[PDB]
Amino acid sequence: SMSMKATRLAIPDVILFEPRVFGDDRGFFFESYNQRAFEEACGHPVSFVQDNHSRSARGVLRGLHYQIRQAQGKLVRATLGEVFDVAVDLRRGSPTFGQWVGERLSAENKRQMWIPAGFAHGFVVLSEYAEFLYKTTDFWAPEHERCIVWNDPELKIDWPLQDAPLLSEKDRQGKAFADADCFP
Amino acid sequence: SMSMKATRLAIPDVILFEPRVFGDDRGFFFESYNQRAFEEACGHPVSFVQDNHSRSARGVLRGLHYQIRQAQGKLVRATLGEVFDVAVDLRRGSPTFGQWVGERLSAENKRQMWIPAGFAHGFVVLSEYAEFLYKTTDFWAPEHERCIVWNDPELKIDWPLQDAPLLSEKDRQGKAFADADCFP
Ligand SMILES: Cc1cn([C@H]2C[C@H](O)[C@@H](COP(=O)(O)OP(=O)(O)O[C@H]3O[C@@H](C)C(=O)[C@@H](O)[C@H]3O)O2)c(=O)[nH]c1=O
Ligand SMILES: Cc1cn([C@H]2C[C@H](O)[C@@H](COP(=O)(O)OP(=O)(O)O[C@H]3O[C@@H](C)C(=O)[C@@H](O)[C@H]3O)O2)c(=O)[nH]c1=O
Repeated sequence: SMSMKATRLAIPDVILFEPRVFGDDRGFFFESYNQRAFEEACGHPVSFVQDNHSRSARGVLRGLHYQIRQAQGKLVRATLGEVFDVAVDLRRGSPTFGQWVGERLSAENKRQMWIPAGFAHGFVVLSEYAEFLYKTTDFWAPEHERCIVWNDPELKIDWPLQDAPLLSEKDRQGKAFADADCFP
Repeated sequence: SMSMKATRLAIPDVILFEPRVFGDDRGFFFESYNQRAFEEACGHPVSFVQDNHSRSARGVLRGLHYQIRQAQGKLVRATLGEVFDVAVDLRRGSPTFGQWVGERLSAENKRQMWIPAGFAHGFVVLSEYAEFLYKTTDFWAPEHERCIVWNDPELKIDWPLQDAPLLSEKDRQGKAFADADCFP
């Protein structure tokens, strides 16, 4: 009896989870998600309808993404390698509007971040490759997808990069925070 | 055009899924699960409440597992390495009671097996290591867990294994199919 750990971040609706891992002669086992435990920690019901999996090379940066309608809460983790994962509060009425939190998530540390609807999300790959898995509370709606550019000068996100990031065209063309659609 | 594929196996309630993978110069993206797409293929609504993650060395065999109350449907895949994954029908009244189907699931082939409640499940690891992920329709209930021994001589599972498998103590002590608690 050790157990799952949940820790609210500086933007308290963002939660850092750490599973309890059971090792034995075969390798290991852990629960990567448990609805009862998760809901207890969050303080409200959450339902996931899609799971996504990406593989990215060192220096790849994906984000900052959100859906302005059909907004998605995201529970994210790394199953290979290491990333720095960032959540940006885009709720206009929030006292932390325009602030961000970031944590290193890796296959080894098994940490996860819960990033509710109303946030933008992104990550950068620190390892040779990283595989990133996340669960979403609503479906992909490309018509509603929005992007804020990684290096926005108002957000001032400290990405641990040693070189220019490798971006998709969509992400390279992200809007400035000042011009971005935000949530109430 | 390409999209997710679903194929019913010889025991038709067991479904083999293969996601559509989008490659680009960052790596790839795929939806590992989509509730709409899944429910359409299966023909009935589903709710998953727990996700499990295990890591196992070559020759590790886990199974054959089921819960006789709080029975779990399982949607399983490999995110590292390769396994041979087996589903055994333990519904006494089923036309396929005592039959099994098996498929190789790997990180590279991205194949998944949907194994309904009423089945036993196991896998053997073919690669140096494998990481095996699965979603379950009900919670872990150790009081209700049962195991049938991997090499039961009535099931006659053709495990593509050269040498003796590495088993947990529990799995070494699995019951004979002839003596096992089964579902109606
Ligand atoms: C996001 C997504 C993409 N796709 C397809 C569209 C395209 O062909 C390919 C790649 O899409 P993208 O370039 O938009 O994928 P990507 O840049 O990996 O987008 C993701 O980034 C992380 C950080 C998030 O927060 C996610 O919500 C999502 O925005 O996958 C889906 O089929 N379903 C999905 O849910
Ligand atoms: C199955 C399970 C185990 N545990 C703990 C108990 C124990 O300390 C550790 C390892 O348990 P086991 O040895 O029973 O794990 P394992 O032998 O990997 O069991 C699994 O095998 C595959 C084939 C399946 O079908 C799964 O549903 C499950 O039965 O993990 C959980 O916390 N939650 C769970 O859901």
